[PDB]
Amino acid sequence: ADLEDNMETLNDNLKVIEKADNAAQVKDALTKMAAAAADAWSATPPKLEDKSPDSPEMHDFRHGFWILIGQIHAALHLANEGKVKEAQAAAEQLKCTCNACHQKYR
Amino acid sequence: ADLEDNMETLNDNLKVIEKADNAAQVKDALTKMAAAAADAWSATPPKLEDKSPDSPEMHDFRHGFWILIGQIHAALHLANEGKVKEAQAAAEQLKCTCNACHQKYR
Amino acid sequence: ADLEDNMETLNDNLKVIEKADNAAQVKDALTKMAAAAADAWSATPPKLEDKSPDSPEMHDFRHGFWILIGQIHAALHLANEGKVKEAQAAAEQLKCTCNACHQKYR
Amino acid sequence: ADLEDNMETLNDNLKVIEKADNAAQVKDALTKMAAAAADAWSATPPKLEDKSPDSPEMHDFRHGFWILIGQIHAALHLANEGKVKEAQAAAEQLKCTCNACHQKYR
Ligand code: HEC
Ligand code: HEC
Ligand code: HEC
Ligand code: HEC
Repeated sequence: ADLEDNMETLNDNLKVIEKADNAAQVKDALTKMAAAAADAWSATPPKLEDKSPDSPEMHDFRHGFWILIGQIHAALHLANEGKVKEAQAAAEQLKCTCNACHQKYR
Repeated sequence: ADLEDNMETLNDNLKVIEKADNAAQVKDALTKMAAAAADAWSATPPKLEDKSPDSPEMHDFRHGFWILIGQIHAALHLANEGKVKEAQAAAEQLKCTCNACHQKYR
Repeated sequence: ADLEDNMETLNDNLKVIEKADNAAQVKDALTKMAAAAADAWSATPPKLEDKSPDSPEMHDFRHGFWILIGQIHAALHLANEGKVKEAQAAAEQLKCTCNACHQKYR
Repeated sequence: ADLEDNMETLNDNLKVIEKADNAAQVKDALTKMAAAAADAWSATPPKLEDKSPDSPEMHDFRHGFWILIGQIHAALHLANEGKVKEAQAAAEQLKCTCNACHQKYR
C-alpha cells in the first residue's frame, strides 16, 4: 500500500489505543502500527520524490520508521505484559517521532 | 513482493557487497537489503502458517527483521564514511543474523 | 557523572548545536549528548527513589535514554553527511523526547 | 566500569541465563547486561586508540552497544512474561552482536 494508506492506519490505531479499555485492543493496534510503518519503508514521499534512494535525507526518512517500529514494539511489550496504562502512555509518546518526520519531509 | 524474492534480494545483494570495489556499490546494495527486509515484514513463513499472527513465534519472526535492518544500517554508516573494507566486513557479519532466523523458522 | 551533570551536558550541547556553523561542531556536540545519556543509565531520579529498581517506571526511565540515543545517532548521520541545517533541525526536535521524560519523572 | 570489567559481567550473566531454572534469574541477569553495555559506552577499545574519538569506527563501536541493549530489553520482556525458554533462546542469539563487534574491534 502507498504511504498515504499506511499513515492513516498509523493515526487511527493511535486513537484506538487512546479510547481502548483492554490490553487486546492495544496489542492488535500496536501490531498493525508496526506493519504499517514497515509497509511504508519502500514509499518515497513527494518532497523526496526527486532524491535518490541512498541520499542522507532518504536514509534518515527510512531510519525514522525503523526507530518508530522499535518504539512500537517496546510499547507492544508493555501490552503483552498486561500493562495497558503504560502502553497507552508509550503510544502517545510516539508523536515525537511522527512530528519529527512530518516536520522534515511531509 | 514474495518472501522468497525478498530472501533472494538479501542473498544476492550480500554477494554484490562481497565483490564490490567502491563504497557506492556497497551503499546501494545495503539500501536494497533493508528494503527487502522491510517488505518481508508482512510475510508469514510456511512453517509458521498454522500459528496465530500474534503468536510469540510470529512476533519473533518480525523482531529478527528489525535487528537485521538495524545492522544493515550500521554497515551503511561505515560505507557512507567511505570505509569499504569495513562495510564489507560488517556485511559479512550479517549472515549470523540471517542464519539465526533460519534455524528457527525456515 | 551526576544525573544533574548529565542533564546540563544535554542542555548545553543543544545550545552549542543551534549556534553551530559547521558539521564538525554539530557532530561533536551530538556525540557528547549520547555519552551523557548512556552515562545516566544508572541514575535513579528523585521522584522514583522509593520504587523498585526493576519497576516499570525505572525500566521506562532507562528506555527513555535508549530512545534518546537512537534519535541522537540519527541526527549524527545527517551531520556526518555534512548537512548542517538538517542536523540542527533534527537536534532541536530532540526536545520533544526530553520533555516527554520530564513530564513523567521530573 | 572499565571495558574489561563490563565485558566480563556481560559474559558471566549470559552463562547465568544459560543455566537458569526460573525467570527471576533471567530477568536479573539481563538487567545487569543492559547496564554493563551502557557503562561501556565511553570506552575506547585498544584497537581504536589511533582513531578520532568520532571516527566512523568509534561511532560504530558505540552503536553496537545501543543495538545490543535493544536486544537485551527485548529478551527481558520475554522473561517478564515468564517465558524462560524464549528468553534463554533470545539471550543466546545475542552472540551475533557480541561476535560482530569482536571480529571488528577486539
Ligand atoms: C506516527 C505515529 C505517525 C502518525 C500518526 C502519522 N504519521 Fe506520517 N507522514 C509522513 C509523510 C512523508 C507524510 C506525507 C504523505 C503524503 O504527503 O502523501 C505523512 C503523512 C501523514 C498523515 C496525513 C495522511 C494523508 O491522508 O494525507 C497522517 C494522518 C500521518 N502521517 C500520521 C512521514 C512520516 C514518517 C517518516 C519517517 C513517520 C515516522 C510518520 N510519518 C509518522 C506518523
Ligand atoms: C540475511 C542477510 C539473509 C539472507 C542473505 C537470506 N535470508 Fe532468509 N529466510 C527466512 C525464511 C522463513 C525463509 C524460508 C522461506 C520459505 O521457505 O518460504 C528464508 C529463506 C531464504 C533463502 C532461500 C530462498 C529459496 O527460494 O530457497 C535465501 C537465499 C535467504 N533466505 C537469504 C527468514 C529470514 C529471517 C527472519 C527474521 C531473516 C533475518 C533472514 N531470513 C535473513 C536472510
Ligand atoms: C529518560 C529520561 C530523561 C530524558 C530522556 C531527559 N531528561 Fe532531563 N532530566 C530528567 C529528570 C528526571 C530530571 C530531574 C532530575 C532532578 O531533579 O534531580 C532531569 C533534569 C533536567 C534538567 C535540569 C537539571 C537540574 O537539576 O536543574 C535539564 C536542564 C534537563 N534535564 C535537560 C534535558 C535535555 C536537554 C534532555 C534531552 C536532550 C533531557 N533532559 C532528557 C530525565 C530525563
Ligand atoms: C560494541 C562492541 C562490543 C560488543 C557489543 C560486545 N563486545 Fe565483548 N569486547 C569488545 C572489545 C573491544 C573487547 C576487547 C577489550 C580489551 O581488549 O580490553 C571485548 C572483550 C570481551 C571479553 C574478554 C575476553 C578476552 O579474552 O579478552 C569478553 C568475555 C566479552 N567481550 C564478552 C562479550 C559478550 C558476552 C558480549 C555480548 C553478550 C560482548 N562481549 C559484546 C567489544 C564488544
